[PDB]
Formats: sequence, C-alpha cells, structure tokens
Amino acid sequence: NIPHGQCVICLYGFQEKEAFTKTPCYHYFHCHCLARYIQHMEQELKAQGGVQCPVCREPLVYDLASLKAAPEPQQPMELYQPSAESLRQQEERKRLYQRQQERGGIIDLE
Amino acid sequence: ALKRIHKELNDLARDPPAQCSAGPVGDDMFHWQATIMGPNDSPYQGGVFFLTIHFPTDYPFKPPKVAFTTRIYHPNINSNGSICLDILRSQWSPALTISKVLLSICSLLCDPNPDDPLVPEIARIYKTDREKYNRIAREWTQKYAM
Ligand SMILES: O=C([O-])C(=O)[O-]
Ligand SMILES: [Zn+2]
Ligand SMILES: [Zn+2]
Repeated sequence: NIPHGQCVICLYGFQEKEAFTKTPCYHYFHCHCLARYIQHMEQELKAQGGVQCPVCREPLVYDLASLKAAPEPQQPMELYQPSAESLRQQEERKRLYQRQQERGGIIDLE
Repeated sequence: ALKRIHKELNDLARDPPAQCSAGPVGDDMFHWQATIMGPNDSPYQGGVFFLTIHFPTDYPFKPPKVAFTTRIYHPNINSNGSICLDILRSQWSPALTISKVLLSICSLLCDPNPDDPLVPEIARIYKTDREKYNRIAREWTQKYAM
C-alpha cells in the first residue's frame, strides 16, 4: 500500500500514483527525491575523496539509474499566506529590530 | 528548492519551535529573517536575537547559510554573526529543517562547544571562568538584544 508519513526531502506525503521507494532501513522517499539526494552526495563524496540514508545514516544500497527513471511526483506549490496574528507579531519584531539598530546591536557586514 | 521552502515556511508559521519565528524578507523566498528568544537556561535570557537565513540553489541538499544579525557574546558565534555548528556544515542532511536548525541553535546558546571556538578569547573565558563568561554574555544581551 502507500506509506502514511512524509518524504523528508520534499516534505510532501505519498500518493497512490506516485513512484516512491523504501530503504532497507525502513525509510520512504519519492524515487525522484532520493535520486537527487544521491546524485548530489556522490558528487560531494568524490570532491573530498558511502551515501547514507538522510534520516538515520545507514549506508544505502541503490541503483541510481533505476531511481532516476521513475516519474517525478506532481505536487502543487503550497501558497504562503501569513495569518493576521503573524502579521501582528511581525510588527512587534520591526519595533525590536529598530531599537537594536539604534543600539549598534545589528551586525552590518558593510 | 522553492516548493520545499514554501513547505517549511508554512510548517513554521503554524508550529514554530518554542520562542522562535522565521519568514521571508520582503518578497524574496530565498532570504528569511528569524528570531530566537534567549533561552531561560542561558545568559541570553530576556533578549531577542535576529538571524539571517539564505537558502542555496540546491537546497535542501546543501545547508542553508545561517548567521546572527543581533550581536551576541558566545564562543561559537563571531563578530560577523557566523555560527560554528556541525549541522550547518559537515552534518547537514535534507532531513533537517530550519525549525530543527533553530532548535539546535537554542541548544548551542545554552551549552556552547568551547573546544571548537570561533572566538578563542571567549572560549578561554568560558572554560576558565564561567562566572565572568555568563556576566559578560548577560551584559551584551541587555545592551544589544533587550
Ligand atoms: O561590547 C560592548 O560594547 C560591551 O560589552 O559593552
Ligand atoms: Zn519527496
Ligand atoms: Zn534510514
């Protein structure tokens, strides 16, 4: 069936029509997400020289080509819409920041 | 990166780590401002500390760049606001989130790692004279962050 949790790479959950995979350490990722992770990690390890699970660090077994072949998940971007309360809190923050500026408390990095 | 950034932003707006906040600077989703309230178990108690976050093109596979904007007296944070924290370099994973990074920084404020300092003088004071360390950290907090 389909896992109830969320792919920690993209932060979306799993849908019945999506291509996802499960590691031998019992962690689920969309194939596309895990492929990007592995490609990146392979480049990084090379530039300093064992790709590990992003969740628990167990070394992964995988075939990169097989993960890449899978369809990228179709995921609508989640709109950002600040609550009235956050906008209020943001205003109080501006006030605090202004005081810090006046105090010489803000690092510039000219 | 953008879809991931929107996800985090929303997950943070509705359930921020205790005493923290974070959101975009103007219209730019790749540049955020965050705040941390100084932890009560730290000499930063009572202060409010601003941080800047810049996300790299290949986020979340490369770590966000996080720095203090509010001046702070700490062995692992320098006068440029740079932060020496393993999860921001060698121990980054896309399983981490800004929310988790903020929690980790709060922990760092309560419990510095003086054996990996960005500021050797402060690290020396921390290890040899904690009374003095805490006094000065409180003094900077009161002058700059309160
Ligand atoms: O750094 C300062 O200016 C202070 O400690 O008073
Ligand atoms: Zn995913
Ligand atoms: Zn795992």
